Amino acid sequence: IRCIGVSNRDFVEGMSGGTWVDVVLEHGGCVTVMAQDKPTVDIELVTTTVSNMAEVRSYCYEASISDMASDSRCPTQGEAYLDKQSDTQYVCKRTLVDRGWGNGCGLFGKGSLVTCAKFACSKKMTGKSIQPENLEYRIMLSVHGSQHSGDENRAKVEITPNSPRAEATLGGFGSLGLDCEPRTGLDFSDLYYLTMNNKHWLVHKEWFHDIPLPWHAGADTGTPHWNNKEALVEFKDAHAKRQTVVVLGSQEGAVHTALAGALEAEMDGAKGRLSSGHLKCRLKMDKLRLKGVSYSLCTAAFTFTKIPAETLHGTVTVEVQYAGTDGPCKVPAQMAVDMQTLTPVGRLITANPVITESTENSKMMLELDPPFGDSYIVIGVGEKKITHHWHRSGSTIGKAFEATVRGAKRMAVLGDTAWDFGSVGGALNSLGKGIHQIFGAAFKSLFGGMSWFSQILIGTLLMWLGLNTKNGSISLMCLALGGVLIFLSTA
Amino acid sequence: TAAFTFTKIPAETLHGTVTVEVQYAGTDGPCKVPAQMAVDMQTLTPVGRLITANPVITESTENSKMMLELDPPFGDSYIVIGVGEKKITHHWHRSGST
Amino acid sequence: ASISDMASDSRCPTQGEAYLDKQSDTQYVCKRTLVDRGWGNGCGLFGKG
Amino acid sequence: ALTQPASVSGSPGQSITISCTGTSSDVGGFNYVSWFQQHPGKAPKLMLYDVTSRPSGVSSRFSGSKSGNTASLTISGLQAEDEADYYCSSHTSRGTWVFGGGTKLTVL
Amino acid sequence: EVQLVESGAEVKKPGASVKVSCKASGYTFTSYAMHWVRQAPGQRLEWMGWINAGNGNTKYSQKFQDRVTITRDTSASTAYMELSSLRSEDTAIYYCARDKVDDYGDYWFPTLWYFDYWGQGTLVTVS
Amino acid sequence: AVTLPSHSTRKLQTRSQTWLESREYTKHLIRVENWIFRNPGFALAAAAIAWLLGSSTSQKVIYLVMILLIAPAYS
Repeated sequence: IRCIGVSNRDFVEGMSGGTWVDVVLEHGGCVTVMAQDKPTVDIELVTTTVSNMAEVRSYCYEASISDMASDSRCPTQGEAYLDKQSDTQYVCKRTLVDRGWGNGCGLFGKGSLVTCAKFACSKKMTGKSIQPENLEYRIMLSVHGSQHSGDENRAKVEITPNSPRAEATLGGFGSLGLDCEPRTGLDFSDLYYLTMNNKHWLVHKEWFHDIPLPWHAGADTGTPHWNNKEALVEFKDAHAKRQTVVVLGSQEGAVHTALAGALEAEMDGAKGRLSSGHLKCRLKMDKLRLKGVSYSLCTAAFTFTKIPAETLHGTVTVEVQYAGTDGPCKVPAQMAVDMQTLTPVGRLITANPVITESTENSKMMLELDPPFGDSYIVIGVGEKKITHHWHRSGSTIGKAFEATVRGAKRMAVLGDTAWDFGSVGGALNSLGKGIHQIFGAAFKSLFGGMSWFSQILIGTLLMWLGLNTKNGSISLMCLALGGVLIFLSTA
Repeated sequence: TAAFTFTKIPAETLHGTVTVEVQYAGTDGPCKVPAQMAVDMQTLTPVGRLITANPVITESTENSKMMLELDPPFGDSYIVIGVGEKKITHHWHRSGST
Repeated sequence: ASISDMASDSRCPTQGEAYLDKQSDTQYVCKRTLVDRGWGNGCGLFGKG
Repeated sequence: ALTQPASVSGSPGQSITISCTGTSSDVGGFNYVSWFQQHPGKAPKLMLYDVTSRPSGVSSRFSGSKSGNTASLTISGLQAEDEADYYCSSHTSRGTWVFGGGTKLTVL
Repeated sequence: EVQLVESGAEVKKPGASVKVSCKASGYTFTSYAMHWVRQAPGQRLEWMGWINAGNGNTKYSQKFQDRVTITRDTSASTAYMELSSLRSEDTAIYYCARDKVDDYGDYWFPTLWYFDYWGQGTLVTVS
Repeated sequence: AVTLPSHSTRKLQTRSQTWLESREYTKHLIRVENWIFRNPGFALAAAAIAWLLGSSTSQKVIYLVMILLIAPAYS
C-alpha cells in the first residue's frame, strides 16, 4: 500500500541482525520492508525542505544604461577625465581617437577619449547558502493488512539533524523505530539555492562563483553596487573618431543553458522544497507486532471485486469482498498448484491478511508473490473457495539478471552508499564498502569533470588503448572503461 | 537523571572537534553529564574521545547550561547525551581520514 | 597621504561576504580578508568569516 | 530599527511571547540578541543575552528563541511583577548596536 | 558591587552643550568599555557610542558622529559624554553601560552580555 | 557574458531528471555535425595534418578525430 504501483520500489526481505535493517530511501521509489512474523511496511521519502537560507552574491543578468557622456583631450595633453569616473554607478572606458587641426586641436597625434554610461540593473538573480543543519526530511510510511484499494495504518515522520531518530506509532501494530542520517544525505555543503524569476534550482558551488556577470555581495541595503559592471556593457568605437556604449541582451536564456545538471526545486514561503535526494535510515522493527493473530478464520464466502492485477515487479494485488458478518477475522488465502493437494507455493506479501469490520460486505486488499509457473490464487475455506488463474512470466535467471541491473543502477546513482541497502552487517559488506570508497574517491578525483560525452569519448579512447596496449595494464584500462561507460549508459 | 536539550547545535570547529551546548531541566545539584559518541544505538559502544572533563553541571536550578567539546571518529556517528529513554541524540559527520 | 575614519563589517562563516556602504564611494580604500569567528565571538559556526 | 509589537497583555498564569524582527545583518546572522526589562523609574535590566542564555539571578520562566530574522522572548507562568517595558537589542554586523521599538506588557 | 553613578539632571537652552559623567565603582575601570544610550520620553532606546577605557579608542553612531565626544579619566574612574548644539529632540535620559574588553586590550568584538550593568540615568531638558 | 561555465561538469546525480537532460547528447553532436557540414575543406586539411603526425594508422586516425573535435569548438 502506497508502494504498489510505484514501479521503482525495492523489497527488503527479512533480517539477520534479528532486530534492525539498514535502508536507503530515495525520492524516486519506496521500500517494502518485510520481516518473518511482522507486518510488511512501505516506507517512502516524500519531500526535503530547506529552511532559513542566507543570501550570497546576487548576480545581474539584465542591464540598462543611461545618460552617456564623454570627454576628450588634444593629442598632447593629459588624459580625458569625466567627473563621473568618481562615481561607482557609471561604467567608463578610455580609448584613443584621431584628432587635430580640423576638430579644434592644433596637433595631429591621437587624443584620449573617455566615455561613461550610468549602469542600472533589472532582474538580478540570487543564490543562497544551504547548511546541512535546519534541513528537514518527511518520511511517509504505511502498513499492509486491511486497507482496501483506496489512522492506525499510516504514519508521518519528520526528521531533522537535531532529532535524527524517531518512532512511528502504528496503533495495534506497535511502532517502527528509525535512526536516520540527515546530514550526509546529499552533500548540501557545496550546493546553493538559486532563483532567477520565480524559478529555483539546486546549483553547485564553484559554478555559482565562476559566472561572468555584475555581482553584488550579499546584503543589498541602499543603492546597489555592482562589482563587475561590465560583461553587460560593450564599448564599440566608430572609425577612430567616436565611441559608443551598448548593453548585452538579458542573459536569462544563456544561464538557462548554462544550468544543465542542476536540479529543479520549488519554494513555499521562506522554505525551499527539493524533490530529489536520498536519506539513509536504520529501521528497528522490534516493537512491530501482528494485529491479526488469534483471530478465528473467516468462513462465509469471498468474491473478487476488481480482479487480480500484476504490478511491474511480478507481485499480484487482489481485492476481495466478504459476505458474512463475523467480525475481526483472519482471511484464508494462498497460491496453489494441483488443487487436489493444496500445498502453499509462493510467498504472500501482505504479512497477515485480516478482515477488520463487522458488516455485511466488507472489502480488503492483499498482495502476494506468486511462483513462476501457472498457479491458482485460492481464497476461501471449503466448498466456497474462489480460485483465480495466474501466470507469471520469467524464470529465476531473468530475476537474478534484473536484480544485478537494479544493483548496478543503484550503485551508479548513490556512489558508495549503495552498499548500505541490505546492510545487516558483515565483514564482506564492510570490505566492499571500503574498497568502493577508495575507488570512488580516486575516480571522482581523476574523472568526474565530464558530462556524458567527454566521458563517452574518453571511454572509447581508453577502451581502444587497453584493447591494443598488450601490456599488463590492459585490465586497468578496461575496468576504468566499464566504470565510465556504464556510468554513461545507465543514466 | 533528567532530560537534556540541545540549546543551539553541535557546531564543528576547524580541527574536527564538536562543541555541544546542552540545557538541563532537572534539579539534581552538581551531577555528572553522561555524554558519549556512539554508533549502533542498540549496543552503545563508546567510539571516539571526549576532549572535555567528566562533564558536570555546577548549578542546582531548574534549567542550567553546559558546553562540552568532543573528538569524534571519522565516520558518521551520534552524540548521545542522557542515560535512558530520555537521551537526546544528534547526528554528526566528520570528513577526514587518519 | 592622510587617512581618516575607518570602519569595518564582519559576517559569520556561512554567509555572503562583508559589505560596507562605503565601498560604493571612490574616496575610501577598502580591504577584504578572512577572520576567525564563531560561538564565542557571537555567531554560531566555526569557519573563517 | 527592530520591529517590536506596541503592547502585549495576558492574564496571570499563562505564557506569552514577544517577537523582534530584524535584518540579515543584526538578528538574522548573529546570536547577538538581548532582551532587557525596564520597570518605570529603574534602569533596564539584562534579562537575556546570547539569545537563549540568561544571567544568573533571573527566573527560569524567561526563554529565548530565534528563527531566521525574528527573535522571540517567551514568558511562561506570567507572574505579578512582570508589567514593564521589554526591549530587544542586537549588535549589527557593522559594529553598532540597535534597539527595539518597545513592548509594554500588562499582566491585567 | 558594580555601581555606575551619573551626575544629576540638568537643564540647558538650545544651542548649548551638555557634559554628563559616569563614575564606575566595584571593578577594574581600565578593563571595560563604556557605552552611552539615550532614551527619549516613552520611546525606544538609542545607542550613541562607546569608549574603550583601556587605550581610549571611541566609536560613535552615524546619527551623532559629529555632535558627541566621549572621553575618560582613569585615575578618577569616570567617563564623560559631551553633546554640543542641543536641539529640542535631545530632551531625553542618558544611561551609561559597561561591557568587558577583550583580553588583548582591544574592543573589536563585544562580549555576549553587553549591557549587564547600567547607570541610573540623567535627564537633560532642552527648553 | 561570453564564457558562462556549463553546469554539466558538476552534474547532480540522483534518481530524478536534471534541468536539461534530454538535450546533452544531441547538443554536442549537432554542433560538430553542423560545423563539419558547413566546412568540408577543413576535413581535408585535418586529414592531411593528421597524416603528417603519428606513425601507426591508429595514431593518425585518433589525431584526425581529435582535430575534427577541437576545430568546431575552437577550444
